[PDB]
Amino acid sequence: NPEYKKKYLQTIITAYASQNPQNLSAALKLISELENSEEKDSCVTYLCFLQDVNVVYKSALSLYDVSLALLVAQKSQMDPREYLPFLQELQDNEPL
Amino acid sequence: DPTMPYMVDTGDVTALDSHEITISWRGDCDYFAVSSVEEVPDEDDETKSIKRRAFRVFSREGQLDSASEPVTGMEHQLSWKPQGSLIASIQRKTDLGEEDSVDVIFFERNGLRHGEFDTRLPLDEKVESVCWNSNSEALAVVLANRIQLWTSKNYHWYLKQELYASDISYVKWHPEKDFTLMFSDAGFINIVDFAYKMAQGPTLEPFDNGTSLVVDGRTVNITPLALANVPPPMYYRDFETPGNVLDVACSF
Amino acid sequence: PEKERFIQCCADITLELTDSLTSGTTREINLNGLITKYSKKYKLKQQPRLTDIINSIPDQYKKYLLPKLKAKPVRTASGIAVVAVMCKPHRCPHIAYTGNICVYCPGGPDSDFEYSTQSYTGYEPTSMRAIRARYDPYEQARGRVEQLKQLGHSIDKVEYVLMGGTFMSLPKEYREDFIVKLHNALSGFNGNDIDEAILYSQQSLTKCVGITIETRPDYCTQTHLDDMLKYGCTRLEIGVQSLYEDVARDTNRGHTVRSVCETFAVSKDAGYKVVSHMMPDLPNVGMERDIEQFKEYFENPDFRTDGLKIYPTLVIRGTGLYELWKTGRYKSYSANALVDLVARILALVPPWTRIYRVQRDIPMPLVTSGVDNGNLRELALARMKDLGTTCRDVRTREVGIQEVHHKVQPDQVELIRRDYYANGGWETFLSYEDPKKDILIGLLRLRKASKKYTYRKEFTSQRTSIVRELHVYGHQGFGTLLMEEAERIAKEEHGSEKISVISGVGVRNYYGKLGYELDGPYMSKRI
Amino acid sequence: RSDFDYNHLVYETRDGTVCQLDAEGQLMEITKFPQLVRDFRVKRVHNTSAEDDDNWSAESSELVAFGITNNGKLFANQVLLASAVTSLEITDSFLLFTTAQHNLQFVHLNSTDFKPLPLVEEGVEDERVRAIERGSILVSVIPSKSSVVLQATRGNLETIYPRIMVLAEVRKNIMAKRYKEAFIVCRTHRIN
Amino acid sequence: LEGHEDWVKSLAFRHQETPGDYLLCSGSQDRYIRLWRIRINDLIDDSEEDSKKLTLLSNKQYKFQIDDELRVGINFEALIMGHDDWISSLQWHESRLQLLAATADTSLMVWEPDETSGIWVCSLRLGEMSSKGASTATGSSGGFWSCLWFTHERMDFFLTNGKTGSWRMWATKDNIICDQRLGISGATKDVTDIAWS
Ligand SMILES: C[C@H]1O[C@@H](n2cnc3c(N)ncnc32)[C@H](O)[C@@H]1O
Ligand code: SF4
Repeated sequence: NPEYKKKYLQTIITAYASQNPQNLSAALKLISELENSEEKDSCVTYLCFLQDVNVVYKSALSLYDVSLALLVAQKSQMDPREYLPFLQELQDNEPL
Repeated sequence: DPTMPYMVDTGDVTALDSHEITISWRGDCDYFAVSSVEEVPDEDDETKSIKRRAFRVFSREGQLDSASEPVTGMEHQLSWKPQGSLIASIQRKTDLGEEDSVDVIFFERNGLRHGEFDTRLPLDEKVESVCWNSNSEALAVVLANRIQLWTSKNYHWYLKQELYASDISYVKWHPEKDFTLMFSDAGFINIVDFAYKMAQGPTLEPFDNGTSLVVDGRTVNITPLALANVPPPMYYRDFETPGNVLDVACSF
Repeated sequence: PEKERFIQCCADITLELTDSLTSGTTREINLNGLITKYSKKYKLKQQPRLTDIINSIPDQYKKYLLPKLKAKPVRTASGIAVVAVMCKPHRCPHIAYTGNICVYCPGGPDSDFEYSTQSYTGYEPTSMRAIRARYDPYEQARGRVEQLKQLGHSIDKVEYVLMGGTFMSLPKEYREDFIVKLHNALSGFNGNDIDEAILYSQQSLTKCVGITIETRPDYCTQTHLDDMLKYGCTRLEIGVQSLYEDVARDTNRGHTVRSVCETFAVSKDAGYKVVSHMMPDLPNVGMERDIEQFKEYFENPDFRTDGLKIYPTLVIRGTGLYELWKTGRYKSYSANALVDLVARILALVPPWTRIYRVQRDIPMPLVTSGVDNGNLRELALARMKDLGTTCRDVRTREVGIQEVHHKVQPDQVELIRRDYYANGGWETFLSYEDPKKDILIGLLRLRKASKKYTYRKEFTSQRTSIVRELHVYGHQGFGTLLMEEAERIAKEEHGSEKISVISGVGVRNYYGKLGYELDGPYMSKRI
Repeated sequence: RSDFDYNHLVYETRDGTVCQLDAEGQLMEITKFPQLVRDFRVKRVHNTSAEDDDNWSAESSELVAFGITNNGKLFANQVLLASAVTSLEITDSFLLFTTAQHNLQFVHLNSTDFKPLPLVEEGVEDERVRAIERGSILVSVIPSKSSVVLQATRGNLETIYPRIMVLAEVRKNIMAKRYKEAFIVCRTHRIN
Repeated sequence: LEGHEDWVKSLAFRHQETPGDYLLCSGSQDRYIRLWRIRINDLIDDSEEDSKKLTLLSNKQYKFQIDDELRVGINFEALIMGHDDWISSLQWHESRLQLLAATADTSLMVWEPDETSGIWVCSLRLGEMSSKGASTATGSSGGFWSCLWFTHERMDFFLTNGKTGSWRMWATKDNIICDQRLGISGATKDVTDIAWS
């Protein structure tokens, strides 16, 4: 149902993070798929509160996105000197 | 000038006093109380001595241990609660108007007054003695032609029962088993036995509310716990009676 | 050198631990061993501590790595850091209108001690902190909170205690100054006006979750209660020491028990929570009457206070009891006898009453005669186990001590509700508890404002139920559950149109998200 | 005392025999007891099982009287289910008694035949028993609120919501398919 | 502006010695100081966004219109660390880019930009002489109130409340050699008796 996806997104995120195989790929994919900058950040914060920030940031990398990765890396407590150059270098290169 | 100490207020004796000494054993039978009528040449107006009712507490070896507080209007009644505390007596309290009501009073082994409850008895009523249950849970007050049963869950002494007789001589409690009173009504040996009962309303699931009714002699208190879980020393919308209630029940 | 290698050892330990913990990895050998392998190259007495290494972490890393060493709820999670302060030494009020001071209070202004406040001996840690601060509230509060910060706690809810004599017997300007100073040392605001200080402390970080003011029954009239509610007081501590009027009379106590009971009623109807002091081994009492009064205390529906403090009578030099113990007129109990007495008393404590403390912590080398050891409750609980019965005290059933002492975890939480009658009012006591293991997870008292004794202009206007106390120790949506059930009770069970919670000024914002609006000194809500 | 459903009336004689009475005035000897009981209750209990017989019906009725005497022993038509009990209260589909071992004990009222119940050993941790403060006497039960109201010895009332009653409410609401009132009621009594 | 975690005790703008840009400092109760760069129009110096530069959220730039046209692009500039207690009073210098921070830990110090990495370090620190404001047995949280910082010919005078009603002076020549000059005193409460020798 489109309406359930519109509203009950956090339920789907909880479901994806709760199943033991930990389908975080689909969760982050749908989170980024949202066309917003307000709710998407809220859901990222919710996920980092729920699931460990380091694993979710690694999954964000594995999702092939840097903007989402940079958004998450602001919740990981790592020194920004230790990831900002990395994310910049990832950003200014070819897809492959 | 504000002060800590309390005024003296020497005691005295009543009119319907019985001038016989009385003796009570405490449950552990290590001290006993002896009550008498005595006159003292008190420092307060020593020209004429004052006659009153007093008592003393002695050990099992006959050794005198403690005196009693001088209370204005004690009577010949005296009984020791078998728990070992709160020697129970009765008092007229007949000095000032609207303060006149015969009340059962309590004492400690020191003979220092500690707590009481106002029997709802008429002022002029004659009270023969008082008694305590075997387990100290119920207190029986004996009069000319009626006996009263009292209990206490939260220091609010209820008047649970009133047995009506013709001519009462003496009243005793069964020692090994409580709630078994015996007495001599006009030359007849009468035995009565009691048992706690919850005056419950219907518990049938359709329209039930645990409408527990508690008797307080002239009062019948209600408590529909499903509506307002009022703790026992208060109650929810009690109702009254002309006399002394024996037992109550609730309609479906 | 001697100590420089210690500083640089702590430094490398901090940097390495931060580097390891950034990606989520623990240590291996409890760093002190690794500390020594480098710093004790010559073994020059360099002994670090956990506090020592904690005071080395950089701020950005400290505030985020510190709580990852402590997990007891009331310690660092609930974070009600009991921060006790003291007022200037002064003579307790009754001495003037009786002739002499209480016959058992050690120390004071005119005892062998020239420095300790009344009922204190100038040797408890609080006394040395007060003197090293010269009894100034600002230094007291700042130093205590800073010592707590240094020791690695992540304190966020400071709860103040104002110990020492009767604080309520001081000139009003002095008390206003004291309270404003406390709130200012907490929040950081540097004002002088009580209204502004409260308004600032309400938004403050490191919330002032309450404040306790031990006092006397006579000095708790309507006006005094209004004063203390202006200050922000949330729990009262009242001296009783005896239900027998003769003992109070012979101890130069100066207040009748009836006065104590009336004060209890009016204060509990003012929304406060009262904790009473109950002295055993008072003169002319004996074990029989000791047990009698402690058994009546919870049986008379007039006292039945929510807290308690059992303080066995200790005789100390210089008091009014030394000139009576030396003559042999009064002899103390026996060690085994008193342990047994405490066991039997604790056996009767109802589930709602919390035993805040046992025998005073006045040092052994100073007490002439009384309690021998300093671990009375330990032996009391051992003797309780020996007798078979067990304790129902809140503090002996709350989660926090169990997780570190009993090492037992809760898994059968259930809703329990007591409903008793105390001080002329109907008091409900909600809790989420563990029936099988008798572990209390959350609690909330509640009272129906009695018509006879209530006086606040907020309460007499319309029927009101007061949420006198809400406490959650060990998902975790309990305060919400308790508050909702209390709302339901006050709407149906009580028939009260407006339910208001008394709250420490620090926590007034928490009830904001619950829909409460600030009325006077209470957080109220109509229904 | 009156019947459980109040449509009848019951009484007990000094012999120990419990008999009935109706509005018309017709009696019938309900039962007899090993000794006269100082308190009692009456119920025409029915029976049910997983797959009910007689085309899914619970009309297998039997009149029973649960009694208690001074010694402390509960009798369900001359059998001893438990000893030293303090107080009891029956209700629709339940019998409650306080075993003086500091525990409240449930007996479902869906068995015409009564047989002695197992002893409650230490740490049973079952939906039948429920731990209770020492000296507590049961006072009332409100199934419409699923609340058992006891009164401890010192005299302070105490409402508990024992596991089995709220659980039965939860089940009967799950069949009723609300999923919200059941969920609300259960989450209030923090369930699993 | 966001980036603080606690109350903001004091703040102070700096002199616009370069038109179009200057510095604003805000010191909190959390022992942090934050420097914000105010840039007026034509000097705002945004980041070219069509090519992704990957800016952090804490480096968010607040742009606003005063009337409709003075676009101000206030951006965070620096994080000053380690004051050990609150920042009771902070104040710039007349000319030099030095920031004076007076803290409540009986200490007062002076930061300046690093000539090497473009960050800020402790240029100077005073108040290490054992004292605690209204007490003196142990220091640590309970010293210095408001501070004044003014230069005579070659003398950077620091003036500070001593939590005891007495002022404290420190005169230093260039940046290092600092010595105490005479201050004043006086009671903070009422004065009762005046006994002549
Ligand atoms: C602070 C609490 O301790 C009581 N108190 C007074 N004197 C003593 C003593 N010597 N030992 C213990 N408690 C005491 C006070 O009366 C108050 O109840
Ligand atoms: S008994 Fe009370 S009033 Fe007297 S000194 Fe002790 S605390 Fe003060």
